[PDB]
Amino acid sequence: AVDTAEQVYISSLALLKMLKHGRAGVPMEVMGLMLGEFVDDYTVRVIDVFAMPQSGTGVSVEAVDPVFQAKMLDMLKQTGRPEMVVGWYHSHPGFGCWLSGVDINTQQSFEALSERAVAVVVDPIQSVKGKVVIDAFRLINANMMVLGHEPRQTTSNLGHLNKPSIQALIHGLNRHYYSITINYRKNELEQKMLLNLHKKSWMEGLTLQDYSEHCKHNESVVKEMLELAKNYNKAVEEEDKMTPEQLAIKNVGKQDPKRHLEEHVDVLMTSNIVQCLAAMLDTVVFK
Amino acid sequence: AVQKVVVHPLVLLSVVDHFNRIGKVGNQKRVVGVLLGSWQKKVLDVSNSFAVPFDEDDKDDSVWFLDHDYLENMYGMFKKVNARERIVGWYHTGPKLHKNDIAINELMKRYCPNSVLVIIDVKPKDLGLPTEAYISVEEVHDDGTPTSKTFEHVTSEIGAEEAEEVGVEHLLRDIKDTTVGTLSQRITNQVHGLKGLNSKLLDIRSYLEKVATGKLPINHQIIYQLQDVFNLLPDVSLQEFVKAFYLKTNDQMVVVYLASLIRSVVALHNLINNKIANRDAEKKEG
Amino acid sequence: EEKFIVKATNGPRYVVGCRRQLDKSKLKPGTRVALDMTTLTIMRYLPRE
Amino acid sequence: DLYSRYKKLQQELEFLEVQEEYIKDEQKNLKKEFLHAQEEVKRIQSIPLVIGQ
Ligand SMILES: [Zn+2]
Repeated sequence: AVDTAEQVYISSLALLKMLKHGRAGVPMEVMGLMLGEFVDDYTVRVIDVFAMPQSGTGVSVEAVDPVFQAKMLDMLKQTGRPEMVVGWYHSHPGFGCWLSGVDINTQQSFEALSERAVAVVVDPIQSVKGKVVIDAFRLINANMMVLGHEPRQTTSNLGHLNKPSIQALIHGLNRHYYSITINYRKNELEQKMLLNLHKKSWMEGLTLQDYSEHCKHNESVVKEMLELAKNYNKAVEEEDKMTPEQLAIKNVGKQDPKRHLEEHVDVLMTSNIVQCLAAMLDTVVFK
Repeated sequence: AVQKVVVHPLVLLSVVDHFNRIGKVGNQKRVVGVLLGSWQKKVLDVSNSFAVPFDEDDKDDSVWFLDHDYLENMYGMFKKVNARERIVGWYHTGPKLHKNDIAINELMKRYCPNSVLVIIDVKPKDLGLPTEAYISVEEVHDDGTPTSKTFEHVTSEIGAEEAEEVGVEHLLRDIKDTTVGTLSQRITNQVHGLKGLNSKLLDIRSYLEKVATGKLPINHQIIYQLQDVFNLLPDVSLQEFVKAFYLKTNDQMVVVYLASLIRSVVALHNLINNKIANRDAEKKEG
Repeated sequence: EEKFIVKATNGPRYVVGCRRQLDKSKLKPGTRVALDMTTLTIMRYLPRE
Repeated sequence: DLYSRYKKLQQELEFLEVQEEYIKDEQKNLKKEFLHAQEEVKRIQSIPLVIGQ
């Protein structure tokens, strides 16, 4: 009878494998297996994550082929992957990320070997592309109903765990069903390689190709955006001619939610491209 | 045949995994990975890939170790779980193009279709684009050299379709989007000179070195087109472009009128509220 | 011209975009088309009968 | 007290002068976060949607 403060380490490997697995996450029930290494009691690290072939039965203990699982794990052991399995993941599209009776039964059957049994459910179908915040699931002991539910120390991270604060699943099904916090980790190779790779993904090949395209399109295509921009500017000034009457009568309170200022500032920002690229044309013409 | 290709960062982060699971053994050689993609459509799209045990020799370069059973098993299981992607080629992390690559690529030329080759760097110090698509096709040479495997550079782009942009943007939380305006433009206008300076300056040194101290003909025929394109701009006197400078300068005047006039419109609420608010707050404060 | 309104058979209406493969030939209104569950893209049209 | 107000006041000169580059950092960074969060809440609005009444 002892419990500690565990935290699931999530790198970019399992994240991207859950993003591609989420793209291939058909409404049919899918299967997955997570790997890693156990260094101590209250920490867990995942490194290897792969997918499993779909079946008509779906998420079940019968669909897990022991000769296929042990075969692929042996093929990973003969290679440079000396990590044991740490859990299994899946997707719950539509009906919510909660776990049914079959999922908790195969979880109870699959947790006999690993005491942790990390469970992660990705659902990018109804999740907006703004946030990709994911949550990890855990299994509580049925004999702990008499004592405290979760005697876990370090209650500070619960504020970070309160971000998924849906009012139906967390305390709608919190009985015998809790969760755990999730953190990330990034070394210098992922920071410089992935940062420079993303900056290059938003940059050009030689970085000097598409500059003259806009520098010379300022005289052909942008002129239409400047004339239309002046058409919207006049379309606002026609009301700005009527503004000094009300502003000259009431001067108390604001009724129009439009600011009429930041939009013109943005128009000036779009207009400053000519000024910023004029020096570019000066450098291309000069040398 | 193929004009452009699409390479997702998932395979390069899989190379980051290749550099992660080394184990500090001290080898860090050119680990060859089996590149996967969609060869059906004219454009090439890499989704994911895997690895194969590859080991070379110290002295002899012609030594190469591949595996057919592991490739057919990973391709069989991966095709069973996802039949939308098949084998296309391979890729090595070595920064130098060795002669053994014709024998390494020749296997996937016989068994597999035309394989694309990608050379990257083991250290993320190269400012340029790390991915270069090199098609394995035989070209006829004019000087009379025998027909051999030629690696023609195919342009490449780094883009994500649906989710990898969200995952990368969430993991970074430091990079910025397009954000057209002052900073995203002036940063490019400041550092672009170094972006071309390190590449061109880094190339003209080995170029001028191999001009005088070079042997083993490197197809000097293309150098005539090199210096020819370099001489396609023979220091124009800018006489005819004066009117174009008058047009661009006239657009500059338009931007001046828009700035002065629009900012003059913005000064209304500030230069009015500063008075009517201060005088009323002062006369009504006490 | 790039984004138009669609009418599903079930009754609820939606709006979709334009795919880079297709052109504006079949994109004109008055022709029954098909949609996808993911991203609501357009694969091809559906001729009435 | 009379002559000590100069040298004692210099501490307030440095403590108030040091805030210049600080408020520069805040006014130059909080607008970058303003456009970050602004584009983050702006990109939520997607083209595929349902039309009600
Ligand atoms: Zn279901």
